[PDB]
Amino acid sequence: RFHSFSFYELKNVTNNFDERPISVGGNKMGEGGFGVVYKGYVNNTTVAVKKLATTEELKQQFDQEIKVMAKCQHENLVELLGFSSDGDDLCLVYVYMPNGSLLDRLSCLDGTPPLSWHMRCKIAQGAANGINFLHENHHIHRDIKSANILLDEAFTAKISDFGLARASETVMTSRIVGTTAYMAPEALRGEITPKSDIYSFGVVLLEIITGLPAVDEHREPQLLLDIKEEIEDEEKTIEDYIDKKMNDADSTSVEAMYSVASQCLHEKKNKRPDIKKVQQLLQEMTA
Ligand SMILES: CC(C)N1CCC(c2cc(NC(=O)c3cnn4cccnc34)n(-c3ccc(C4CC4)cc3F)n2)CC1
Repeated sequence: RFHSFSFYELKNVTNNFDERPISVGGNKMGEGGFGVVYKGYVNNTTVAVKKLATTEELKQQFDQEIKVMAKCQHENLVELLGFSSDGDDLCLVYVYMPNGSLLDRLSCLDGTPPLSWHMRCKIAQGAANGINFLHENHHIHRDIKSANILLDEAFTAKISDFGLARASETVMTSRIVGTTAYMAPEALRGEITPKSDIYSFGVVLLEIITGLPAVDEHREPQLLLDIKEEIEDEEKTIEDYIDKKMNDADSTSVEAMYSVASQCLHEKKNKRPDIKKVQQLLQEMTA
């Protein structure tokens, strides 16, 4: 590999790390991946500059991201162009993702139009191809969530944030990391397994179908994953949950996606399907 950018070049392209949103004329794009993501124009290309943002742990999150990215190059993974360590903050430089994150697009943040079911199927498929790639290369993401699934100019799914990623090639840890609302029961307990990434992708699929965030304090249920139980203990059905902000979603394909999410969300890690099966089931859904 990557370019080694100076902290000062990245200051100039990001207009001295402007915390102002894009709408007002600033450079801040969003925060939530152990830092703030800014917009910039480096080497004649539009870039995304992640300014990180224990201090020891955060430096290891930086070093792992570059480590994973160096080995891992796929069309469903975000492309890291370079980095900065020389200055007062740790910066990561990526190819700009014009359609931001899946989370933001499912909530229509900034007035973007709702994603069609057709686009939603392509995103689900692409994200599974990116997880498959990581799993085939003995990497466990540890933080699969819609905020970490980025979208390009063609709405191609691009997995990002490999700062918490772990190589294999079942282990345990004292430092439990990830997003609570997406995490597998064993992962919340300290277990490091690719089966936990499958569970997290199951929550993502429920966000795709429903357009609902994994967690909402002002909602019943507060956690999206509880809906699997509401549907099973026939209080409600999947149709009562389908995102109303779509006009092309047929029940057959939606039920087919829920079937995959349901299988992914099995509480027994050993009973969950592997990524290649998830990928296979998602391909059969379209075609
Ligand atoms: C059409 C308009 C309304 N769009 C234009 C695109 C804009 C946008 C662009 C980006 N982000 C990127 O372009 C991006 C590229 N690689 N990368 C790796 C990690 C994180 N972010 C990125 N984010 C973005 C910024 C922060 C995060 C972090 C999870 C918070 C995720 C993101 F996708 N938001 C959002 C507004």
